Amino acid sequence: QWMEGPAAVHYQPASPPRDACVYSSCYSEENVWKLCEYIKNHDQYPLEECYAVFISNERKMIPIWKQQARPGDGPVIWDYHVVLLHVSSGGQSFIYDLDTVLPFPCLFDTYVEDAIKSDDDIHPQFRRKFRVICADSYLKNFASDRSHMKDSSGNWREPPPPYPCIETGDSKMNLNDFISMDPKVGWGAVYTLSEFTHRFGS
Repeated sequence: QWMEGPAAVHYQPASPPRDACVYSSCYSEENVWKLCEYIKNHDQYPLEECYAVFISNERKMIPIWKQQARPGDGPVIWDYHVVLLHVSSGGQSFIYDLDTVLPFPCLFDTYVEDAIKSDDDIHPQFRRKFRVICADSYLKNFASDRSHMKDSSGNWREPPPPYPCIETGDSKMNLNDFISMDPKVGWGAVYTLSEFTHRFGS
């Protein structure tokens, strides 16, 4: 037997159940934005306990396992993917990924173990980096005009979410500043995989 050395065993999700959440395939940045907006207006948890987490790398090719778009034990190769992280007040973190086949929400360590996996044996150009943005800052600063989702003739590659493009007073499109893993760009903090797990894991 091994006893763990505040466990959030009664943790109440910060979002509605997965199938009740606003969701569009291939717009995870907006799906997460909508979760942040829900948390802000629901008055259950301080928004500052939550973060948007962009996952990407310099070559924009990252594997993520346990993804609904590819059932089985293989990864989806994304250009980037976004999830929500809730650091609950006791310190236990949870990941909210509407695209995972793991639970929604899922304990942080389990998500990293099963969906992310170690980078140590991954071919280096596929290794994962993480940009972590406070959910308050994400709601205040994110903007996307969805222009990256159109083909060479201007037609949608994937159908857009059923509400107007997210914009701010400062920008109508800055999605590249969140996908970028250059710490000199954008908002929040950039972590390698091992730095990310060291920071938020058990």
